[PDB]
Amino acid sequence: LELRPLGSTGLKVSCVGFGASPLGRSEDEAVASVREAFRLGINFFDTSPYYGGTLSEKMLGMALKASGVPRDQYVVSTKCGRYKEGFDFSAERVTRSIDESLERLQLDYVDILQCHDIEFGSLDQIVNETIPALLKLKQTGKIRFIGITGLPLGIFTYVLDRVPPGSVDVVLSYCHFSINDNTLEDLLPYLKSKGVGIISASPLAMGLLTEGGPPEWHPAPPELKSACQDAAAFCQKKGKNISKLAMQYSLTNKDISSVLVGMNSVKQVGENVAAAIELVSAGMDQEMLSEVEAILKPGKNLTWPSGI
Repeated sequence: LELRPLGSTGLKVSCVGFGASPLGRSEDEAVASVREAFRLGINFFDTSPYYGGTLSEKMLGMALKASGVPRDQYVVSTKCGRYKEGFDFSAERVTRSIDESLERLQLDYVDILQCHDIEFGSLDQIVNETIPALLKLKQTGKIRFIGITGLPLGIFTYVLDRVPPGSVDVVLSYCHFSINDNTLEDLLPYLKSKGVGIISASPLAMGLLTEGGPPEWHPAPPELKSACQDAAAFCQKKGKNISKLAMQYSLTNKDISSVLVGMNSVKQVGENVAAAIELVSAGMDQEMLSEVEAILKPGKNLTWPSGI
């Protein structure tokens, strides 16, 4: 499984990343799925205190501890500022938050601590308070690199234009590098000019690019939902899994160091790693990709509101 350099961190992360949110919804299952992740070459695990109301961090912590893998051979990301009780990006809260996370994860440090969904905060507080607090955490050694995450791509230019250079190491984007929406491409030259690492997520656009369709809470507009429904049904009659195609598409730009995918079974781990390996050894079904992109054209790059 291909490892890609993550910005200027000197880390190398697997192009498929283990999104641990589903581990917050048993323990044997969480242990088995993380073990198989390591077996197949995955070395990157992302979580948040928000996921499962802190249960994801606890389950990942236990599964990593049962793995027997040396801690410096993998990379752990968690987040601060977004909780089941809501949002709090204050210096006091994120300083307490890393100690809460480290206890649940049974770790001595996280490689990356990211501000979670900053479009729900004041971006000026993120710049002037939150990120300077994480820089002090970096001096304690409890974290090694600093990230920001959220949906609207403009949060990343807003923050990165205004911090002292080098303050932010990594960016976590989601829903903007899949067949339906690849606008994260626009941001890559900006982020590379700064040496900032790039991680993406939701390669299936939170279930739009699946045969079963999006969940009932999905915020996409009807035009995008209609296009994706038509694409999935096109694949279903051709005997093709639109989700495998979408996952492979998500992996075709090596400037994105890793695409995180939410996983909670050995099967899902194997399926996603097998998509990645197939992409590298056989290439991608170009005819299928072309047809699906034509069908998705009415929904291309449509997004939805997020934050305040």
